[PDB]
Amino acid sequence: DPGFGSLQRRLLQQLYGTLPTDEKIIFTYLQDCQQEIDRIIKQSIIQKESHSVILVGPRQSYKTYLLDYELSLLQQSYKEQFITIRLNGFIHSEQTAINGIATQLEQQLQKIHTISSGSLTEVFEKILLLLDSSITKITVVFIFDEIDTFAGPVRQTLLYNLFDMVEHSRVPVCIFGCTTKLNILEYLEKRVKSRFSQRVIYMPQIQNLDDMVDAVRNLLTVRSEISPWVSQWNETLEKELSDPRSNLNRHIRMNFETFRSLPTLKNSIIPLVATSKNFGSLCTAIKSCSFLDIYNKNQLSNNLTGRLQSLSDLELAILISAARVALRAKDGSFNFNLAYAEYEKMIKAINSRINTIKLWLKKDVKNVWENLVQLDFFTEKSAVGLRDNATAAFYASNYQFQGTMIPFDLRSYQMQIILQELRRIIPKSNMYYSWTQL
Amino acid sequence: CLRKRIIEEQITDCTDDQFQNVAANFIHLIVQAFHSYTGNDIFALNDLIDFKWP
Ligand SMILES: Nc1ncnc2c1ncn2[C@@H]1O[C@H](COP(=O)(O)OP(=O)(O)OP(O)(O)=S)[C@@H](O)[C@H]1O
Ligand SMILES: [Mg+2]
Repeated sequence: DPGFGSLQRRLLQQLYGTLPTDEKIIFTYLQDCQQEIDRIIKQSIIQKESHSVILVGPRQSYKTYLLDYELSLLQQSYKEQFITIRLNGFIHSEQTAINGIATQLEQQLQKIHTISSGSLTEVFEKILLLLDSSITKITVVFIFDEIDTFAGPVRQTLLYNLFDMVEHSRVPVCIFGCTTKLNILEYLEKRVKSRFSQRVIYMPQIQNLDDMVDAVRNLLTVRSEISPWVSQWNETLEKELSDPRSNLNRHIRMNFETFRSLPTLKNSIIPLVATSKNFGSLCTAIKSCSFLDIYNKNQLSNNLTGRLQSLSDLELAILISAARVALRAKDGSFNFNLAYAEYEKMIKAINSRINTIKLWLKKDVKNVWENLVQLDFFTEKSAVGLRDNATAAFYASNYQFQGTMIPFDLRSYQMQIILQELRRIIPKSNMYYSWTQL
Repeated sequence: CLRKRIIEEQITDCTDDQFQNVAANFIHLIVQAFHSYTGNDIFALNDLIDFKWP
């Protein structure tokens, strides 16, 4: 029937946030901080004042969401009175930020009615005579995303020039910095701090469990009457949220003590609403929550326990022997020779008490050994993983490490999973379970 | 290599089931023989089946 698909599409659109900007919801715990952003940004597109704020809050804490809600709320009327310059702190390095501002000043003033061209000096001067220099001007709203990379501990030239065209300019600017560091004012060089308006507004977090169930109530209820089922779907929702002993409130309660975040709940709820096929099926699927434990089991299906569960028998004996050898050493290192000199000893003690276990030769335990470093059960001795930036992953791509030039069975590996954590997770009905004690 | 063996050996007591059952039995033989060697990897079984078939 084409009656159920409208309800499902409306529910998933509310769950993604892709509504039109008149029924787009704002949760109650972030309605005060949306008022401050609305106050700041509404006295720069209208009153043409200039200032600079920094939004501090963790990841998925609704900073780009609130800012795009304002910039789509200040566009239904005052479309022609502002242009937006959005730039990240990841995809815009401090030399490629100038080309970003020049390309986004050029193509935005085109859509209203060549500054992109030249070298870096000519482009940086072409956008310093444009901004640093009854009628109404045009304001520029700068959106700096992850501003804690432009505030590096060397120069801070882009921040000095952007915060310097706040006091000392004729063009009204309003620059938003979304970051994640709580110690963001300690980053700034002491002459970029003096140009800064010092108005850093911290995003709100969830203080109560009532805020979370009110947020889920705001997200899943339906306001516009599109499908015939909505008159049930609201009420059958509230029966799950008012009763504090149901499954949905219990999953919200265990979300409040774990990762205290609404987008994890959104990614839980979305394949529940989208895999359902009928309205009664959706109703009993949100009654029982038959999917928030299928999905939540699958999210842990291979970390260090759901893929050790899928180990084979020789691989398990090799892992147990290697953890025994690392437990016996001082600092926790071993190699293939010290591991195979425990596999054959353990299996000879298995065949001593008794029908048996076939001892695989060291020509076939090499494949097992390579299959337990491609599942991350062993690391090397001091091998750091992925490097932090892109140059340190280049500086080491030209280095020829000593741990890869020595022969294979002498590389000093290191355990990912100690023998105590191996004792409790192997079932007690195993033929090696007694061998996890020491 | 099997469809020339059925005529090299003068085999007339065969049908398609009589080929697919020995194929599945060979695959189960490689599995119960070599699963403790490889692990749960389809790629390390595919090439063992490719080697030990003819
Ligand atoms: N412009 C947007 N339109 C619709 N939904 C959005 C938008 N921006 C973010 N969301 C959603 O809002 C939730 C989190 O919002 P975000 O703005 O990405 O959080 P955040 O503060 O931007 O994280 P950052 O930028 O890394 S600090 C997610 O469910 C996003 O899918
Ligand atoms: Mg952001």
